[PDB]
Amino acid sequence: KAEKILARFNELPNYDLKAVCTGCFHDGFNEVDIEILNQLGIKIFDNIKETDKLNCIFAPKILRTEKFLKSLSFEPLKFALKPEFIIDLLKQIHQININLFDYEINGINESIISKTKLPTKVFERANIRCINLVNDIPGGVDTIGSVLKAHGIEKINVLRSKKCTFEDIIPNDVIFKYVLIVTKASQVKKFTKLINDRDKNETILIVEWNWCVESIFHLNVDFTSKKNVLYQKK
Amino acid sequence: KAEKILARFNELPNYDLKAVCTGCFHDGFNEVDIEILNQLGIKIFDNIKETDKLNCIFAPKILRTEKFLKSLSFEPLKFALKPEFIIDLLKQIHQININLFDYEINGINESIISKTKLPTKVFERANIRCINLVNDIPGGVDTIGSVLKAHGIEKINVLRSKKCTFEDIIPNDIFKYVLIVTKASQVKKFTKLINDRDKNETILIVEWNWCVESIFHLNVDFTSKKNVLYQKK
Amino acid sequence: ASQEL
Amino acid sequence: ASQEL
Repeated sequence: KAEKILARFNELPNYDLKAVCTGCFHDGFNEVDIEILNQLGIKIFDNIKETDKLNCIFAPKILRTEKFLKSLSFEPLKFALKPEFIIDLLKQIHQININLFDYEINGINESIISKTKLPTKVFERANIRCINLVNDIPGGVDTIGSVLKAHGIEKINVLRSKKCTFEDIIPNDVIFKYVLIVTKASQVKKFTKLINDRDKNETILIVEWNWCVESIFHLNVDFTSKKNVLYQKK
Repeated sequence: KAEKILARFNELPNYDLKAVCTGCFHDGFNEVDIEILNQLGIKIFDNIKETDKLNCIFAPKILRTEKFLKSLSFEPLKFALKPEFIIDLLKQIHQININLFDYEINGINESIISKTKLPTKVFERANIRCINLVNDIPGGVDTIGSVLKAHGIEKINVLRSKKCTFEDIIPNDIFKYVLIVTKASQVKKFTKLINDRDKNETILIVEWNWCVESIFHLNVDFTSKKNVLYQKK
Repeated sequence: ASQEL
Repeated sequence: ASQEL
């Protein structure tokens, strides 16, 4: 059936896209439209799985979704495309000349895309390996945890803020000895006191989630930035 | 000592390579050079051992070496890289940003690399389990045998071309008889023996190049006629 | 719909 | 050197 639609073409391009969409196409498209895409070397997965080797993300703009943030740890990310690509493509299909250059997500340039080829992840580069995350983090620890691990964090230790003792805090073993992601000033005070009582001479970094989000969008941890840093002892 | 050179780096990538080189680096680089490599999660082996779980091959181009052919049965092969990778990397070390994508060997695409994840070997998929191999095969039976076994052949029966009888020929326990031969004289001898003693049975006789091209595509194309000297099916 | 963080 | 087959 799709084949009939595509019979009318002399030759089909192979876009070679393994994508997820975020902020778009939240189910699929009709079955014809989907079978066409695969014939054109475009495959769209529901969720991100490390062994499908995604290389593309469709999104209307830079977004703070789990999918968008994770797309920045593709190996590599090759294309970050507006949904208009698929739209224009199917419009034409229903010779094929839609191109991969007229549809860049504004703000995601080559310099950032190219960092996904680096042999390291952004937090791995920053020597942030094991962190502590407060249980009341917006988005919930499972998601935020999954994003952070996608970006080179190996251990995510969740802290019930109200309850936790110093012994619950894990060190960042790979440099900051203690790294914590927090929500409240009420938590900064508790944690600095605990650590400073028990491990006075050691270093501490306490940041907001937004600090991680900015690092991911830039694929760089900027340690000279005081934006989103709540406390540091170095 | 390599630490000193590597001290000046804030953080070191872990390339997680277990490799052999063929057509390049034919023993090594200096002791510091290799020490650096290990610190970067790159380990280079002399020979291929099945339980080292190699995942990488460095080579300038697709080659017909034993090592190259055998890399196509790594479990899986993850990287087939030009030596320029080790070179540009060591050059940079003497932050580290050398990537594993800018050094692909021509012709070794993802579709091929990913066939090495299959739960079968190329000849096993093809139902070529036991074969007969003429003793005058270029490269020698030992090596060619080792390549074929790495690729799913369970039994290699070497046949003394000139002197062998039908009883020496083993069946492929689908082609009942599979032989890899060198010359036309050999085709005629073997087809005659088998047709006299087991007339109604099937036979496949190919050249070494039939196996090589099967390996390079990780697929036995039974519709191909190239390198097939005789078939009765 | 997908949660933005 | 390595035998090319």
